[PDB]
Formats: sequence, C-alpha cells, structure tokens
Amino acid sequence: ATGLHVKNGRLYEANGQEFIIRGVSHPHNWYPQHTQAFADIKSHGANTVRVVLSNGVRWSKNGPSDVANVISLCKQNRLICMLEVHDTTGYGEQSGASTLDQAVDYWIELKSVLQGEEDYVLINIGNEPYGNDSATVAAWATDTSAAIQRLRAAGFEHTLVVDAPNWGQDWTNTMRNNADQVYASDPTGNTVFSIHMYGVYSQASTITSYLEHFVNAGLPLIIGEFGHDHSDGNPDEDTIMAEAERLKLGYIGWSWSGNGGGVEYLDMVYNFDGDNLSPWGERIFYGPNGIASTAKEAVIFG
Repeated sequence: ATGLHVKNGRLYEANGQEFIIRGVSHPHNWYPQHTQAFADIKSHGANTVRVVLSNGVRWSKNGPSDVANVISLCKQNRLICMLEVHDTTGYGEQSGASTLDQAVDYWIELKSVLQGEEDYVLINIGNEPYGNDSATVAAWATDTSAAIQRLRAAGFEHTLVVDAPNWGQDWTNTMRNNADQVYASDPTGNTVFSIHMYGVYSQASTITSYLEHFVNAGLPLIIGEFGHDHSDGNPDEDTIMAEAERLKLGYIGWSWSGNGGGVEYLDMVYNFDGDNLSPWGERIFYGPNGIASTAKEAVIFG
C-alpha cells in the first residue's frame, strides 16, 4: 500500500492532507547511544527527523532490528522518519563511497522492516550521492532513475527522496535540469528531490532561483540539509527559511548534535542535551520561520 505520496508537485499524507516537512537530521549511525534525540526533537516542535544510517560500505551497518527500533521511536514520538544511507556521500570523489545501487541493496535487505510503514517513513535513497567528478556527476540522472526503478520492482511503495550531485549542493544544476527525467522514471510519481544548501547558497538570488525553479515546474522539492551564515560557505539561512515558508517547502536542518571537528558550529544542541540549545538550535527552532512556529505534526498520528 501507499501512504505518504506526491501529487501536483507536493507531498501529501494518504488522507489528502499536505505535509510540509520541518525537522532536523540526527546522526544515529555515529551515536547509537543517543536515541533520546527522537523525543527531544519532537519536544521542540519538529514533525520529521532525518536519520543517518549506514549500509556498511563506509561505516557500520544498521541492521534490521536496529532500524525497526528507530522506526518505533519515530512513531512513538509522532515524527515522520526520513531514513537515509550516508555511505553514498561524494561518490566519484570520496574514496570508498557507496554507489546508489549498493544503497538499494541495503534498502532491499530492510524490506521486511519497511513494508507497511509507508505512512510513517520516507526513504532518502543515498545522501549526496556524487561529489564533483564530472564523469560520475553526468550519471546522476540515469543512476538515480535506475535506483528508483529497482526499489519499485522490489515492491517498495514509499515516497522516495533523492539527493543531488556536487555533494548535494547541485552547483552544476544537474539535478535542477534533469529532475524531470528522474521524476518520469518513477511511474507512481512518489519521488521528492532534495537540495542541500551550504556555501553555494550564500546569495539570496541563487536560493530563490533554485526553489522557484522546482515550484514553478511542479518538481517536488525539500531542502534536506542546510546550515547557517557563520558556517563554512556562509549559507543564508534567513533566506532559506523564509523562502521555504513562502513557497511551502519542507526543510531539514543539519544537525541535532555530534558534529565532528570541522562542523561543530552546526550542532543544534550541545552534547545531545535537548535542554541546551546552541545559537543555531535557537535560530532554527525558535527564530523567524523556525520549526516551533511553523511546523505541524503529521495527521496520521491522530
């Protein structure tokens, strides 16, 4: 059966209610001991958590019982669970990265824990699946279409979320200009594109151009990751959040806590303590166009 699905370029629950994602990523794979994050993220108003998983290619694989637990924690905390395979990051440039086909192999291994959860779980096939290597970026559309087709043939009916090349930032506009081909490859239409906005998006005009391209064409889109202006590259988070609100687009900030050395400024809370927000946590949850003021829980929980 289908649950979350796409119609007219937007994301809807099975009952016809539009769902506008307002959440954050949680680094589950690297911090398996911090499963209190699910409740904490909901307590600040989020309606979705993007969960970092591994297929085992680069990090330690999250097995079926672990993923079942994650899904149960999302559901008990009334959060839509967006699962993502992080090992694909930077393929073609990053040494030892997974392909999208290897991510699909892993999703198929998890089939029994995912089927029946289409109202609650979104499958983000692979994080930022290409780096900047030209020959592999050129395969983004055909590799992504192939991955979607494999999932559909394996019986998956969930809405699928697909990331862009160029480390998710699509500065070559490959996803922008070929998303129509990829969307066509999913006969169900239950595919959503996800842009990651970091340093490429320090200018408001570039942000607005990108978001409006998708809205004007009816190409479903979320801002699946974004940072703030004191961060590497200086993304304009005020514009990202304001435009997402104006255009009624989902957004997911990076990240709850636990950033490694280069991106500690992207921690929303200090050391996974939900009561200790950083300035970034305060900004994304409680500032203008923030999660607490704009987010609505998915109606499936009622």
